[PDB]
Amino acid sequence: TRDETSIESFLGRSGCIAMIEFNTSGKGFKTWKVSLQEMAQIRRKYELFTYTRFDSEITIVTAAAAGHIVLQFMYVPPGAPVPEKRDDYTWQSGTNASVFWQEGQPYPRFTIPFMSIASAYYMFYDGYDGDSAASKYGSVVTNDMGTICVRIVTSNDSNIVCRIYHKAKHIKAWCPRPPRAVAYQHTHSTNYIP
Amino acid sequence: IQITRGDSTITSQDTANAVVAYGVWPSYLTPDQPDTSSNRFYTLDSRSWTSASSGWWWKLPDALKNMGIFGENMFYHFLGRSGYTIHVQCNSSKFHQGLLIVAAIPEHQLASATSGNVSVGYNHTHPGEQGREVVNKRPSDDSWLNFDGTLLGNLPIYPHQYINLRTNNSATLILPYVNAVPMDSMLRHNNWSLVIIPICPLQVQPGGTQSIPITVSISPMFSEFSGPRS
Amino acid sequence: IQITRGDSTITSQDTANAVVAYGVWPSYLTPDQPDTSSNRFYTLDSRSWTSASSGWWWKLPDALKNMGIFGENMFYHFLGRSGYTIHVQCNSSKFHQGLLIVAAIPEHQLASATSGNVSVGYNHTHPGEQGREVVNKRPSDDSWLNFDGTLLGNLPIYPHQYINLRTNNSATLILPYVNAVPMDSMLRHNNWSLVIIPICPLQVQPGGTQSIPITVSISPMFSEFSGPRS
Amino acid sequence: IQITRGDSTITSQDTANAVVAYGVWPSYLTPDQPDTSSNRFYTLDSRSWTSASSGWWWKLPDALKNMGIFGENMFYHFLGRSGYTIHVQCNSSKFHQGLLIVAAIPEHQLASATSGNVSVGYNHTHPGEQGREVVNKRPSDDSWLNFDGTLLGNLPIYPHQYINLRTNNSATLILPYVNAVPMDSMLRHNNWSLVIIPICPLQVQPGGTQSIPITVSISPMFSEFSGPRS
Amino acid sequence: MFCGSASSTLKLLIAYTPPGVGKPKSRREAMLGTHLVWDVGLQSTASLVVPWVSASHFRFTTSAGYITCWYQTNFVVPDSTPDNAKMVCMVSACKDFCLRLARDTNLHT
Repeated sequence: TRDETSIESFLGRSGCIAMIEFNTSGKGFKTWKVSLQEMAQIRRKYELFTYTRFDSEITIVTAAAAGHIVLQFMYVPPGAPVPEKRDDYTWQSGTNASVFWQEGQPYPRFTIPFMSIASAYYMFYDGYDGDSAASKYGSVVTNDMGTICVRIVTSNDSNIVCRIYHKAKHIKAWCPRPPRAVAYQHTHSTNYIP
Repeated sequence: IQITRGDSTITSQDTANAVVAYGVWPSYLTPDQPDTSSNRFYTLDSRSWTSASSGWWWKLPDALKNMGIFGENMFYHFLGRSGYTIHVQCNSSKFHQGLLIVAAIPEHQLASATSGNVSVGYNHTHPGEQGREVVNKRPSDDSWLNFDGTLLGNLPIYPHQYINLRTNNSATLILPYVNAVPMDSMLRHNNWSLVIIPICPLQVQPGGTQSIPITVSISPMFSEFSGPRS
Repeated sequence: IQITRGDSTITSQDTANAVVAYGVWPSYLTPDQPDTSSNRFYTLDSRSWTSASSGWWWKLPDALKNMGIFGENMFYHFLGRSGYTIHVQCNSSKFHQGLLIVAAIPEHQLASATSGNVSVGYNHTHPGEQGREVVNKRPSDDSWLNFDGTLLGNLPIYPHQYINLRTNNSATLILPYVNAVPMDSMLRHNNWSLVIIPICPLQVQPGGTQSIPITVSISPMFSEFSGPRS
Repeated sequence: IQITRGDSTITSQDTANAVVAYGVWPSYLTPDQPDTSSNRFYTLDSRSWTSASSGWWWKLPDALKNMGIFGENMFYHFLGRSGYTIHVQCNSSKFHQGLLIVAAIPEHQLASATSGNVSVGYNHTHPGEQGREVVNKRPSDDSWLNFDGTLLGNLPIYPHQYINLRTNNSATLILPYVNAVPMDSMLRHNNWSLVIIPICPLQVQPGGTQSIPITVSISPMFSEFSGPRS
Repeated sequence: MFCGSASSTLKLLIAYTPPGVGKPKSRREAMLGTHLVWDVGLQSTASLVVPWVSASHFRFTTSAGYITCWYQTNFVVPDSTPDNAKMVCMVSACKDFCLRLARDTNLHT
């Protein structure tokens, strides 16, 4: 009994953390910097803790509307260069992880390791990127988790939507915190005023 | 009784009743150290608690950056690490009444007093030994929202003690070093915030002393530094 | 070979050939201590020895009053005590020639350059790390009278070594603490004077380097202080 | 607790914390005695301590000359001898404050209040059980000069205790017989003076009791007499 | 020794400053030195032992440093209590104390 209140049960359930959409007719690619802060319901559960550490399993559910479409999904790890164009050199780099997926095949899945240079992710961070009045404060300073990039490989009028399902695995969590009592206004910020 | 650390001495009988944060005693970093010249009690200027007070906070190590050998070690090394003993004393008569929560919050990332995505500014998050007494880049005044959008009734999830003026005039928190890295910049980042909030406001009848002093004494514990420079 | 003390390192093969003043090794005071953070080598700015040079002197501890932890300990304590290692190096070609006496004088009470009962002034007897290069309260210029009315040929009665440029480029003096009291004011009183005097003046032919550097490195040894203040 | 001597009883918990003058317990004279009928506690009329009080003194055995069997023995024998227990009690609230020194002075030879070689008169030096409350043959009023030309801050060289009203309401002095002869005239000569002086004057707010009682209880100890007459 | 009422409470900072350092100008400067934070409510008496600190084994009878006292808190009392009190300071030798080379002089006439 009480395994359903284990941290693996509470934080380790798959959820749609991002919603990549793009069109084709540059243009035919999209990118998303990976964070758990986008969706309030996911964010609130992770923010019950000060630090968390997990590997993460990505599953990408794709729907498309105008032969079968071919997509490249690319994971760019922290501090590596992110694509600027649909056929940039970054898509060919053997240091990025790519999965090529073709329509009607089972949805693509991969696990990213815990990538951070610190031993856990900071859900909160009481410090700065530097000394300046312009310097960032809070959990945006730490926690580059990488970027998910999508392009169509096929030659040509179509709309593509990719739901990024994420499951945290082998989860550890430290220093419990009061639950968020008021609405989230912005990503990584503790600000609450409407 | 008497507590002595370095050339500093403080008096309190309650010292054995300390809360050890997360049940972990402070310690030196394991293989996977200036001692008592650094590890003194530094006693801050006493706060005036009144019926109007909203509470106070300090950031650590920031509150000690001007404090003797430990404050110099924060500038003369690239990275540092310490635990703390925080001793809070609140001397009063039998005719005063009031309740403080004394809490230590790890990574107390403050919300702003404003509606935008605007961050709290460095001048506001680093108030030094004076702390902030609670009343566009300034932090929240909402002590009832823990200055971070969370309810004050839930603040006891953090390492804490109550000072109830009828029962006890003091609280002691023992804080281990808490971070996701072994050592860190002591000047860019605060591991802990000390928060003192009156749950039940001070009451006393006229002719009693209308302000009671809250005295905060902080000792570094197991302090470690690396990258020394002259 | 290499000699290392604290975070300071100097290179010289001659180090085993040191003169221990009066045959007494420096030591901590007996029952009838900051170690290597204080006890570094401090290397002074090199003197230019030329055919015109009359000699140089420094007073100890005065020459170290601005030097790191040891210099701070001289202001932050009422009384102090130390020995010294003095290492003097004098790099030259096989075609240069000259003879220095390097001597340490205990209680080198200077004579004035004047005929009255007038004392030498504090500004003149405390020249700091620069020392005095020899040319109404100023000291004597007579290096041939040891600046004190005694002959230079008799200077070898003090702890000394020769630097003869054909034979050896260096001298080392190990000085115990010498005083009639266990500890003393480091700022009002100098236990030792380092004196460097050319007996045979520098000669070299034109197209050789006309100035040769004399480099003085001083390490405190067994330094002790009492009456600490912030 | 309760202390009983003869048919007299007094109440105080502090009795084990007595000062024994010069570390010598009172005793009967050695080969080189009426007991408990003489050796009662005699309780004097209580003094009114106020913010205006300069202090009080009594002479021993003189203060007991009218006191029962001991007082009769001083007239009905030529020579006598005794020690004393002096118990001083000073009942007060938690809201009163003040400091007494209670001291016993051997041979307290009083100065006069006058400039000549004139002695203090017998009527003034023998005030009996009433003592003197401090305001041409009358004694000094200068309690700050111990009535004898010596400073009050140095009065602790004598057998003494403090009564600090926050800490203790009582003092006990055990006095041996002190004289340069084995036995002496009890009526011509006083071995001891009890002196009670407020160092910190009494303070209390209006509506508190403005006078606090100082109650002095004296018991003879090991009393001895010789040359009996009817 | 603190001589306020049993209802009176206060913290004092008692600081020792070594010879040659110079007397503290503030409670913060005194706190950075050798000191006791004394709660007079809890303890009616405090003590400080100043050990011997000079270059010679003796010094003449005509610095040794300063003792200074500072408010750490305001003076706290309930109603019907004096809003002031007195403190008494005392000195004595320890068992190591020694005097040498007797002299007679007009310091008393």
